[PDB]
Amino acid sequence: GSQVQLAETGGGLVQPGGSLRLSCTASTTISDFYSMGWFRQTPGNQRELVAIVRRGGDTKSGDSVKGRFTISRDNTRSTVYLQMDNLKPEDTAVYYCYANLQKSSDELGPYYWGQGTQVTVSS
Amino acid sequence: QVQLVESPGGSLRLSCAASGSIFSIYAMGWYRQQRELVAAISSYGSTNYADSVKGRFTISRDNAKNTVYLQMNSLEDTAVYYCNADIATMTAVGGFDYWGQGTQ
Amino acid sequence: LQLVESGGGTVQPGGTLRLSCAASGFTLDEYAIGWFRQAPGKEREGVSCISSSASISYADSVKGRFTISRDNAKNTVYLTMNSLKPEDTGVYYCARAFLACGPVAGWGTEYDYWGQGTQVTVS
Amino acid sequence: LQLVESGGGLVQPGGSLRLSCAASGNIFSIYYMGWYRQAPGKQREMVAIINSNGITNYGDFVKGRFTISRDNAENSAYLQMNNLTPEDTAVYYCNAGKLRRTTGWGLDDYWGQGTQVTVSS
Amino acid sequence: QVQLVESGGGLVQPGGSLRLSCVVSGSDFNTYIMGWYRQVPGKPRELVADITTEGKTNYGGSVKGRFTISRDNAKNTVYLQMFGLKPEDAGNYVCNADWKMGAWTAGDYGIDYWGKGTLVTVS
Amino acid sequence: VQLVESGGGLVQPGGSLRLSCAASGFTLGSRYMSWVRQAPGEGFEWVSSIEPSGTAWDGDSAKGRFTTSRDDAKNTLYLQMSNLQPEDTGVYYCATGYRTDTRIPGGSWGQGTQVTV
Amino acid sequence: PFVNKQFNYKDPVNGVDIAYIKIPNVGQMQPVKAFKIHNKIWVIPERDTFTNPEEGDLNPPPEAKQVPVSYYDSTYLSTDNEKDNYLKGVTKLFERIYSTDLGRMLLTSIVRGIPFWGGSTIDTELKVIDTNCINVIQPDGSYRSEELNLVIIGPSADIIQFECKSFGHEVLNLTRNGYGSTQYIRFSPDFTFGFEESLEVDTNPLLGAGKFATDPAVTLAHELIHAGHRLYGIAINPNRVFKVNTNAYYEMSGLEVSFEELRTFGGHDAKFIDSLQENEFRLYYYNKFKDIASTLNKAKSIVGTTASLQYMKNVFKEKYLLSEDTSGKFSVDKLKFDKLYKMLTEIYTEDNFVKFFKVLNRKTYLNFDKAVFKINIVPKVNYTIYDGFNLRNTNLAANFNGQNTEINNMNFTKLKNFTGLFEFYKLLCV
Ligand SMILES: [Zn+2]
Repeated sequence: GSQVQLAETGGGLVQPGGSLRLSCTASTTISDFYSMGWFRQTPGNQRELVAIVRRGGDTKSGDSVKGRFTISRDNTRSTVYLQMDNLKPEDTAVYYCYANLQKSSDELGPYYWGQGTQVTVSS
Repeated sequence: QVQLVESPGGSLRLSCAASGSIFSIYAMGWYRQQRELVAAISSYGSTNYADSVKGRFTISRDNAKNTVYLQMNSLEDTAVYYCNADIATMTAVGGFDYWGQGTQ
Repeated sequence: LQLVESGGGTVQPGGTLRLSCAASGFTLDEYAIGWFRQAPGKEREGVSCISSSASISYADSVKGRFTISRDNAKNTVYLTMNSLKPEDTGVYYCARAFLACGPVAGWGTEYDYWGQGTQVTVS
Repeated sequence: LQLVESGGGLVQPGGSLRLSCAASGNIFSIYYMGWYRQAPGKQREMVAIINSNGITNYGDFVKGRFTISRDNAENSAYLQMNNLTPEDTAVYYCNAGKLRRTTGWGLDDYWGQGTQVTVSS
Repeated sequence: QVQLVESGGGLVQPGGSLRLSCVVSGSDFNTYIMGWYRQVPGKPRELVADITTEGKTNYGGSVKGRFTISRDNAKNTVYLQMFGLKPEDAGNYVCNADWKMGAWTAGDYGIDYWGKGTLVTVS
Repeated sequence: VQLVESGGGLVQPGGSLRLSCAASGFTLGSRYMSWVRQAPGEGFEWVSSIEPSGTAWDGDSAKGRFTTSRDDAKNTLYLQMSNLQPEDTGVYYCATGYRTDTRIPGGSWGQGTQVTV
Repeated sequence: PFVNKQFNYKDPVNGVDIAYIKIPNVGQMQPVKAFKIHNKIWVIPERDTFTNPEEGDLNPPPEAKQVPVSYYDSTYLSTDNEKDNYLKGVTKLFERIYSTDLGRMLLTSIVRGIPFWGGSTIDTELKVIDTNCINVIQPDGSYRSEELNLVIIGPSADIIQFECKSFGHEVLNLTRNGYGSTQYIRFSPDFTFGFEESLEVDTNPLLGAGKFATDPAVTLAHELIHAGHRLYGIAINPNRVFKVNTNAYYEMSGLEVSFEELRTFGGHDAKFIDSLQENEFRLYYYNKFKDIASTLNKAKSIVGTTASLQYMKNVFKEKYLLSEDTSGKFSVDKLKFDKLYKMLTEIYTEDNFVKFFKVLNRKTYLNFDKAVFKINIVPKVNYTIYDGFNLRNTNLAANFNGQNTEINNMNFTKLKNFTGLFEFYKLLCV
């Protein structure tokens, strides 16, 4: 296998209304990566897409973080940064880094996931 | 139904035609008799000859007419030359070999 | 889903027996059938096997004497045993394996179903 | 495909701006054209999309202020933005969709460089 | 091969009653899942009532508990008793002889037998 | 394979309670486990499940209120219930498998624990 | 008989043919209830929101950005009755395909097309690949890794976007190196397309309403042909493409069709791939089969199974129809390769299934779908295994009256007219 590994940093406790930033650095260059971003899996529920960016720079985001979750990608440093504002207790979840290395839309290309980073929001 | 029809130091050209309700043919070949293989042509042009007739025998095939040709030149080779064809019928897709009577 | 062996019995040396292996639970076009035997007190050994594409294998102990055949219409694998010797005494089992045949010795769990067997004595 | 954008910049609140975007094919190649906008911190909302059949879709924030047009001859779209409010300050990306038939009917999303629009004074 | 002839159709007034009967030839009547379908041109056959090999009766939506299906295995006959007939019940009533072919029924294939039908009319 | 649930009883409406199940004869972290409940005179209702990976899955029977955990050291499964309602009254079982709805040959159950509210 | 058991969706699990499964490639999905209708063939009667993490919801795009041929209904396949009817409809289509010798041969090739055991870094060791397996949860709570060939899954957001996909390897191209990989087909038996009888009509985007409905058995056989190509690793690269020049409306739209789709339909469409490109692919995949036989001959150890190495070598000898000499060495006979290659690429075509089913169908892939209909093939009064919609000894038996959406109008409920979304082609009549 290719053995791509993703390294997550920056997930702790924050209070309602506060902000928090997550970063994910890959072991290799993230240029030919079809997409790379963040998913979250709230306790007991299915994993949902937070926000990812593709090779061109367009960002795809879920509906439950509008006006709050901003994402940026840096190919030179091989890192994706996720910024989250106006945090609500519903946002308490495990945030997984995500990288899709599709060679094409023909095959469900190799998916790489981070080990998971806990983000808890409580007063 | 379906059946087949066939037609020293010299030249001879053999041919074999298939007929009937044919739904594709996979591989046709000539056999000679104990019977051994002498030449086998595929539907894509792949050939396989026995060492006895390598070089002086040429097998060819036309798919639009379902006919195989065997050009024999510079003739131990005196025996019965059979025609084999793996013909698929619509009720038996991809199977069953077929033979003729065999000419001298 | 059953595999039954039939046709065993007692026969003089030099006699011939044809054993049948009826598959009453599935179609054989996807399964190879291997014939095995277990001598009195000895370990079970492999006799023969026929593949889903009618690829036949025998053991060094029965070549030229035994013949294994295939009847897909009646879903039965036969074993015609000729030139019988007293050393061929034992219980003959037939087992199924997906698509391909296993080795006549040192096989694994590819034979995922075995019949109860039939008894063959040569005296 | 190549998209060229035009006509961004700074506007007084209540003023008007007309964005432009030209595509490298024709209306039969490009099925839809339009505009998205990326707020400072609010995902990437859809502003206006027009179809080759004339079907239009505007974001809920538009409220009849913006009208999207398409010139079929030169295969270019225009977005006339009237009564621009400070909360319309964002970067507006031209969007285009190429009709595909390679492995069935489909559309390829192709984006532009993006032009800054700032409603401030 | 096997034929089904239906009888007992005619004219009836709103609220009247009728008795339809169908005799089936052959030696496999006990195998059959007998039933009655209303055959309408341009529309698929709709199930009025059927009965299984052991006698369990199932009825359609329009019957509203007004019909009764019975089978006499000793006569190879099935019966459809109709009470309180409305003009919506008019049409050709065809008898059906289905049977189980393993995972699927014979009509699902469908090689089941269908009669020509007896006509029921209201005024 | 033995499972013994414990920790039921009475809880006035809106409270909490922590149910536990002590396993033996198998590693609990190596199988899919489930929490199942049953009201008097009704069928079973799947409450929750947990993967060998530790990922839990809550059904609509009680989502957002309940959390399913596991202690690998003590080989014990847990069901942390909160905001209880009379609809949650019943015998709560811990059964092997995922989304266990009924008694299936091969599956293992405990004898259950009564939870009344 | 292809499906021996009659599955009901609410039947309890057993860990054998009915169970909750996780797919190793995703792993983030919650387990879904799956049914094993045959050897190496599973069915998951749910909307596909789990295989692709970037396609995890059924939300449709805005109306203007929707493909002209598309249909969206987030409530479809959400109830237990829809899933149970989905399951019975898919199995019924499998039997209808199996009822023809062409379909029986295709399904046989699919079953024995086990993806290759070539995932080990050691060149002399055979190892399974995570792409070609699923985790089958047992009533014990334990999970069993089971290798498989094909999975039928419900559609994603676009209900009528049927396709045959597979998970990609990190290093290898499993679909184009002879290895093969487990195929996942998004498909629905509850919908079908509306086409037109005439060729000049069906290939014109401006006229046509969907007078005849596609037999869903043909639509399923189409994606099965894609799965057959990909299970033996002989699929043509999707970038190898024929730019259409026969249809004027295709031309002006810049439309192009992949060689894989043209090969899958067969008929006259397969002739757009010239003989030089066909020889390129055949010789290419012949060397791929040669590499597999070479790897098998160098195999000395096997890992991850209690099965013997000789069995695994013989398994892939059976799949690729290799030849074995007295020494036990494997070789690829090129004539037997041409037989298998022609069966997968020329025999198993959509056009041939139309001939075997004796139904009306699109006469080319280079056409314009006219509409989409809601259908229900489960009742025997609507659809049979041997006859489809053209029920024998009825008025539907002649002239394809069963597929006629006006004659047999009660079997087809039009949901969306695609012709109205192709009306932009009116602007080239200036
Ligand atoms: Zn296709």
